[PDB]
Amino acid sequence: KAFDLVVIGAGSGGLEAGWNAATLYGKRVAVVDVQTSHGPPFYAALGGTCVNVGCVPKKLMVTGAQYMDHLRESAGFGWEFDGSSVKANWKKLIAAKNEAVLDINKSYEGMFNDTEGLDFFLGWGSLESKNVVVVRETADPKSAVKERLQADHILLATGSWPQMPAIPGIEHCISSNEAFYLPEPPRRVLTVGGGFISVEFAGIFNAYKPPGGKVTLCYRNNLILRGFDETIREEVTKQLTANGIEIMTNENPAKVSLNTDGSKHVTFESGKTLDVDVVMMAIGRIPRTNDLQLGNVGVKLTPKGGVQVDEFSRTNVPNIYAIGDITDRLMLTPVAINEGAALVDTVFGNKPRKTDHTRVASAVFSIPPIGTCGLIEEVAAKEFEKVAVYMSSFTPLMHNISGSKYKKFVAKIVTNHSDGTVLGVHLLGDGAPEIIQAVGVCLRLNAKISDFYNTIGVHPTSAEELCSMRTPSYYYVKGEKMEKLPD
Amino acid sequence: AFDLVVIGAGSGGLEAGWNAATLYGKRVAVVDVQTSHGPPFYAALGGTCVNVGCVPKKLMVTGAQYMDHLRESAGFGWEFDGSSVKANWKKLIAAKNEAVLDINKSYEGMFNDTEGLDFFLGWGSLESKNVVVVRETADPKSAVKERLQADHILLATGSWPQMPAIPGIEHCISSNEAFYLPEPPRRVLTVGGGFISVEFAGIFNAYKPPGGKVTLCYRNNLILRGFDETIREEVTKQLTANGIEIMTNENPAKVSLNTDGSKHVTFESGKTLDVDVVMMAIGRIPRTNDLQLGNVGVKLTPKGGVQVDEFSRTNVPNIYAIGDITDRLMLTPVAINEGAALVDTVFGNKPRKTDHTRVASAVFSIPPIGTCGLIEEVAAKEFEKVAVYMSSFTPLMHNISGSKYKKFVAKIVTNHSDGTVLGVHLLGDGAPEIIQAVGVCLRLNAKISDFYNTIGVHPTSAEELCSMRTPSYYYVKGEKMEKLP
Ligand SMILES: Cc1cc2nc3c(=O)[nH]c(=O)nc-3n(C[C@H](O)[C@H](O)[C@H](O)COP(=O)(O)OP(=O)(O)OC[C@H]3O[C@@H](n4cnc5c(N)ncnc54)[C@H](O)[C@@H]3O)c2cc1C
Ligand SMILES: Cc1cc2nc3c(=O)[nH]c(=O)nc-3n(C[C@H](O)[C@H](O)[C@H](O)COP(=O)(O)OP(=O)(O)OC[C@H]3O[C@@H](n4cnc5c(N)ncnc54)[C@H](O)[C@@H]3O)c2cc1C
Ligand SMILES: c1cc2c(ccn2C[C@@H]2CCCN2)cc1-c1ncc(C2(N3CCCC3)CCCCC2)s1
Ligand SMILES: c1cc2c(ccn2C[C@@H]2CCCN2)cc1-c1ncc(C2(N3CCCC3)CCCCC2)s1
Ligand SMILES: c1cc2c(ccn2C[C@@H]2CCCN2)cc1-c1ncc(C2(N3CCCC3)CCCCC2)s1
Ligand SMILES: c1cc2c(ccn2C[C@@H]2CCCN2)cc1-c1ncc(C2(N3CCCC3)CCCCC2)s1
Repeated sequence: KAFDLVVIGAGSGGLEAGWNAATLYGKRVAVVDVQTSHGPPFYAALGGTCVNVGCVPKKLMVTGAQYMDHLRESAGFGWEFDGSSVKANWKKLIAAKNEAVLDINKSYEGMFNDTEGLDFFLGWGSLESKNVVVVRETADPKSAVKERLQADHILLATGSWPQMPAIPGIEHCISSNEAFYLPEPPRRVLTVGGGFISVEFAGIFNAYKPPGGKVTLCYRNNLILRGFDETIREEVTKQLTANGIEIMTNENPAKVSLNTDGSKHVTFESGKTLDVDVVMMAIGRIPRTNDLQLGNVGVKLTPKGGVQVDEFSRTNVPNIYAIGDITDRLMLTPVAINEGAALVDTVFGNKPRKTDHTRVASAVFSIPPIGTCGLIEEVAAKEFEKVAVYMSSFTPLMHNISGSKYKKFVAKIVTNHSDGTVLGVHLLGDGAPEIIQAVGVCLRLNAKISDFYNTIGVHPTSAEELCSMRTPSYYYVKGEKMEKLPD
Repeated sequence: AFDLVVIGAGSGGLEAGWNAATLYGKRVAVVDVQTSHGPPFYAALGGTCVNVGCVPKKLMVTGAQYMDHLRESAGFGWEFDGSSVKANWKKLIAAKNEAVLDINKSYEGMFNDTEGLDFFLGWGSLESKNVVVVRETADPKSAVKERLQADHILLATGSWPQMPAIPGIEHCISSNEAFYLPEPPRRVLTVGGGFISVEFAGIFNAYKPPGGKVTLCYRNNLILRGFDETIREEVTKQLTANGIEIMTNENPAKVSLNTDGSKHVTFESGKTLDVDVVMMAIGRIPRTNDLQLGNVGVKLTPKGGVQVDEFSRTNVPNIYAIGDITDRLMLTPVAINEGAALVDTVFGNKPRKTDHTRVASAVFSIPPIGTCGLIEEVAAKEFEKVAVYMSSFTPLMHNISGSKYKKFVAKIVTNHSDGTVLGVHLLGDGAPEIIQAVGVCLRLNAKISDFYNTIGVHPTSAEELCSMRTPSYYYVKGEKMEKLP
């Protein structure tokens, strides 16, 4: 049992690395994971966090939640039906999501069965020595050895895990992992955190809650979605509120106790209280380092806690590499994929390649959604003497007719005003995740604002607003926001 | 005494007029036959796109998409009384009419509030090289209202539905009248394979009353000529899957009235069909007849467009033509771009010409199309080595929604000598929005490697464009083969 590559973690990065090494370069590859399909007790599984308890099921569930808006919005276009007959069956949503994820699990299991030199091992991987991965029955080092895999190269690709704050009654709370399997939709739920997971699940629960229900999102600071464009952070807050979600800023739970009926009594640091049926912690995700026994071989962590790597994903230990969320950088599936492919090209393909972590496009599947690529203006204004911001914002016509007039589309382009180079593009509104993909290609080509406004529009779309902005709306000069340039 | 007289207050004409008055302080007259949408002349102030084109058709396709949303919601756990469901066409048209009227009124205000920018109601024609006559009707013998003296004349009158010369053609409508049908037809035949026929087949399919049937006929073998061929076949299948009957290699030979007022269609093959509405959508032709072009000698192309050069100049010195009347790319953003460039050149001292290559466009079919640049059989004739990248897949949601037939198709066509992307063709939800920034990419001469070294946004349909690294097949000297020699 002597492999060219042993991958610990059969997820977005690990599977891309293993498949490429086996099929592009003829190498003998072992991949370790703890389950062959989604769900409790370990949640993630073959396919990784995105497939099993991440991007794939959450996108299905947001899609389900959007029908609340569609069914109401249809009336402005003449659709008539018994509005009081409308009900949402949560069990059906979960059951259908489970079937779709399981189809992917089954597909990947067929990939392993049929692909030469690509072998799957069920169990918990850890480092025994610099060239041996041990696979045990459980995450505990005292559990029994199942096999010892001799490895010329070892790839750490175990992902991240939900961070749970140490408050009394944390044990009465859940994370996103369990939210994917709730037996009933909560009539009242508190999602804790201001990041994409809290926001995305707020909108899911808001659509499936039974009558008399309320979704509350809380966030420790003043404005949700830190790191996103500030106009969009503010507009999403308004459009969430408009759809019935209570957003509770500058608040943070201090404890949770059980009510007589099994509901949860939340007390915030402020002294406020709230009764909910479910408390979902989504305050962050931390690199999954705890079970690998990295200290056995000396693999170093960063001051933040991710596995430390260079730009070629090398740890401090020769022939041990790390990619994806365990490196605690950009926690995105396509970045883990790109890193895995680059690693295998370099190590086995005599084709050195490194992942570019700038100008990466990403999305938030709030309702409506966010699509973004590159720098927000605050960040550009620190790196560039003259920054211009082009901004267009409006409720689309379709949504004046639908009756969802709160659904303002936002398009913003951030440039280095010295040569017009586009530094960032930020979008809020229907179709934004789809619009922004090719924008990432544009930024990788160093597009300037004039390449956008001299491209002929596609009409009628939201995307054509990106090609309709010729004149800055305002500027940052040496960090100072101002409407007109000096002089 | 006008710097510029514009005949046609549409997409191209209003952009030229506004820019000439507000950017360069010029004195501008703009003529159109109606101040607000609808019968009898359909187009009006704002043009075809505002009144009976892109804007109302997009609203109506959006309405039609609810038929799919209501049905697909069930797979995600939504229930409601299906027998209570009605698609109320009258409400749809009423909401659309008010949206269009709002824009009509906005442009009316533009004219009332902008100095140097003046509107004249009536029919414009060329009396002489420097005079536009405005009459009460399209009849050249109708009464004169105004005679506008013009340093420069802009022909921007658009295009008009083509109608075949068959007995009974008068009982057939065009897209113009479809926007104003008082009731949704139970049985409709749309005639033609182009985008308007396809888009309206989807609209009628959603709003038809019980017992209804939409039939689309096309005189040749495969609809949507000029679009990527993989997409033509697959959109045919997905229309069929949603209950539309596609009747290829058929063409109406005559139409008569049944005793209930419905239409009896006889095809050249001798087949017959009874329908409530026959909608002819076989083409749009440049709208030249009423302009009395023979007065001043403006030359036409063999196919009826006003001949222009790259700067939109006719053969008569201070007479120009933009938009659909030039019979090139009949798209609103192209007409807008031609108008703005023309004004920059004539009045701005910055010669600008419209680039008509690599223009992104869409079809709001259900499912929709997004396209930019060359299809592969055209590229194969201009380039010695062509690579075609192709991916088809089912979006995640349609493993749940009950609409398994909704395959997404992504195709990239390149010059295989240097990897330059010559065309991108998309079929599936999101495609019109995806393709806009693809147009920017092609203007930057993106190569295929620029797409596949860009990191995906996940999960989206658009990331498929960044996930194709190896040609599926090639054309070498115009010959299709799976592998290069
Ligand atoms: C709710 C949620 C939504 C998300 N939505 C998006 C989205 O829309 N878009 C996006 O790009 N990203 C999204 N992400 C992030 C994305 O899921 C991750 O960035 C991606 O999965 C990281 O891939 P990875 O290869 O680093 O590890 P993972 O994909 O997490 O795979 C790691 C694997 O390691 C296994 N494992 C762990 N410990 C061991 C061990 N000791 N031995 C063996 N196997 C082990 C786990 O079972 C798991 O299968 C989301 C994440 C979450 C939680
Ligand atoms: C059903 C349909 C759907 C369409 N959908 C799209 C789409 O989604 N996207 C897209 O980009 N394009 C679309 N188009 C095409 C778009 O409408 C045209 O390309 C665009 O309007 C052309 O602009 P123009 O300046 O050439 O003329 P138009 O906008 O057609 O304006 C011409 C104007 O001239 C007026 N007029 C005509 N003759 C005279 C005269 N003698 N005197 C005075 N006034 C006169 C007419 O009333 C009209 O208002 C669609 C067209 C149709 C018919
Ligand atoms: C599935 C199933 C597969 C095989 C091979 C055999 N069977 C089973 C067969 C299929 C038909 C009948 N039974 C391969 C697969 C793959 N799915 C995805 C794969 C990619 N990535 C690599 C890792 C996960 C992600 C690489 C290729 C591009 C897309 C992403 S490889
Ligand atoms: C299936 C499915 C695949 C992909 C890529 C994406 N999805 C989609 C699935 C859906 C969920 C997860 N991803 C690839 C496949 C393949 N099937 C067979 C393949 C091989 N040969 C190649 C020629 C025919 C035989 C390759 C060599 C080893 C096995 C045989 S590659
Ligand atoms: C288990 C196993 C599950 C699935 C779905 C699939 N598989 C098995 C998969 C597929 C084959 C092998 N792997 C879901 C579950 C659960 N859903 C809810 C669970 C409970 N709690 C609430 C959620 C967290 C824990 C409530 C219900 C009673 C038990 C505890 S356990
Ligand atoms: C409307 C209405 C307008 C005015 C001016 C006054 N009033 C009436 C007033 C305004 C406040 C209350 N009522 C202007 C307009 C215009 N609408 C669109 C115009 C643009 N394009 C040029 C024309 C064709 C389309 C101009 C360039 C930007 C893009 C759109 S100009």
